[PDB]
Amino acid sequence: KLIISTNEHASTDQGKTVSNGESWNTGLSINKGESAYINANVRYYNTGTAPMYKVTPTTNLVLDGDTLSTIKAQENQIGNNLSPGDTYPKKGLSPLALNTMDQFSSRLIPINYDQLKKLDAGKQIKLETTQVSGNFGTKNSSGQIVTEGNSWSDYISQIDSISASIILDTENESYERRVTAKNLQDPEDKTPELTIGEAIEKAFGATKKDGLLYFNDIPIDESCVELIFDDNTANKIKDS
Amino acid sequence: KLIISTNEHASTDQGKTVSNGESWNTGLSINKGESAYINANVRYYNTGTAPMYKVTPTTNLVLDGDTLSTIKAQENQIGNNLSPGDTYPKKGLSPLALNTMDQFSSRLIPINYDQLKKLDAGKQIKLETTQVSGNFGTKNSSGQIVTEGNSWSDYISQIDSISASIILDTENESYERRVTAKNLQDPEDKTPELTIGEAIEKAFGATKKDGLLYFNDIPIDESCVELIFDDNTANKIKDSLKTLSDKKIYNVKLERGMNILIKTPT
Repeated sequence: KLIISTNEHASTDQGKTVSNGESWNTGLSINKGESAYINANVRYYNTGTAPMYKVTPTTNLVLDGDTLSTIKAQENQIGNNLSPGDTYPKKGLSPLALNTMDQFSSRLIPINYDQLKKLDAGKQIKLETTQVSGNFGTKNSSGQIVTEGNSWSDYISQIDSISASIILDTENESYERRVTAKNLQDPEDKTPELTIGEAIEKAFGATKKDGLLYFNDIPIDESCVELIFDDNTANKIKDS
Repeated sequence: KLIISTNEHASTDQGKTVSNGESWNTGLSINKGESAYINANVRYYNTGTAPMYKVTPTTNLVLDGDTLSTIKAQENQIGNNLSPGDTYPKKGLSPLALNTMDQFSSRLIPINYDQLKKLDAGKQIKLETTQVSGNFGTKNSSGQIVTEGNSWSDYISQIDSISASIILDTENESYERRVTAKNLQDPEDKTPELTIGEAIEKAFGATKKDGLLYFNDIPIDESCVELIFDDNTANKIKDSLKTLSDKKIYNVKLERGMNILIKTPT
């Protein structure tokens, strides 16, 4: 959801002069620069295989074709824990409000008069996430778990460059996985070779019944599901 | 309770002209972007088995279906100590006031004019907590207690994923516990097996009298209390009952993800 708070001053003054005399006056002052404020109710989710600690996403706000602002999550909108398949705030709670713009959460998000006019004319606003930063837990010299100073951004680029992405889209749920591939040009890349069937079996933990993979009870065999590729994957599959 | 501070100006002017006359005036201007400020009186509580140091909860404020704001606890609203069964502020004191939004507690919580005009029309605001941050105490190389840099958030997810939840809800008091379960798929999971009866005995420290568990004096046996499960636990427990000799709920093997809730009779 999105909430608009129109920023104008409204004054009503009345007098009584004494012959005789009375008066009434009204006013309406509006600032053309910062004419309204926007509050967005958001909600995070995880579809991977590992949790993310200290979730600090970055989002965009697009009215028509214009990015109104990009805001990184402050201390008020940081998710301490996010397990796979979970959601912050957890199911049954209410979405969190992203309504501050500066680093210390002491400044609201303004919009223009020509933007507020479109917003109240029957036009919607859109949200998209550019990036998300978090942490991961490891063990220090003792038996404790330390999750400070362990950024996922150090491994995102290194993982996306040597892996293929597979997204199983069941109903009311979604899964996304990365499976390590092998380079044939490099003779010193000793990564084990896999086919698409073995990749699907390993990524989602499917078990063969009669040689056909089943996820839990539904079938995911290539003749029982709809596969969607992009142009590059389709070209690399047709020739093979 | 919640407190509203309506934000408008109010000017009264009068003159005396000399021909002879007088004058009067009275005005009131309000801002329709930040028309009021809200103040919330909160009070923490603990129902676990371990204390939390430097309690820094995060709360939500919803008016009708709209989350007004989410505020993390500042230095003014941090509780240094919270033992199990206690509150902050302790019993006999007054609730603490949460009335600042920014990080340094120098900016109040505003609401809209369309939100104030609805609040004063006979509508209430609701508060729900989304997360809590705290610390735990360990011993360093000398023999002192260090509670800085020891976050519970590192163990919340690792504990919730291998445990079942048991909530004993007696009168004027509530308890919540986590008991470690066992995965039968993994052959290298050497966690001891447990039934629901043993889990209830261990979690709440109940002692058997004649084979029936008693908490302190009130019975907590499966026939003397009301058990409430969710759909998943109910389905997972209705199929293991048939393949049993005693057909007792307390004799079912404990598994990860259960949500057993125990309620004692009035």
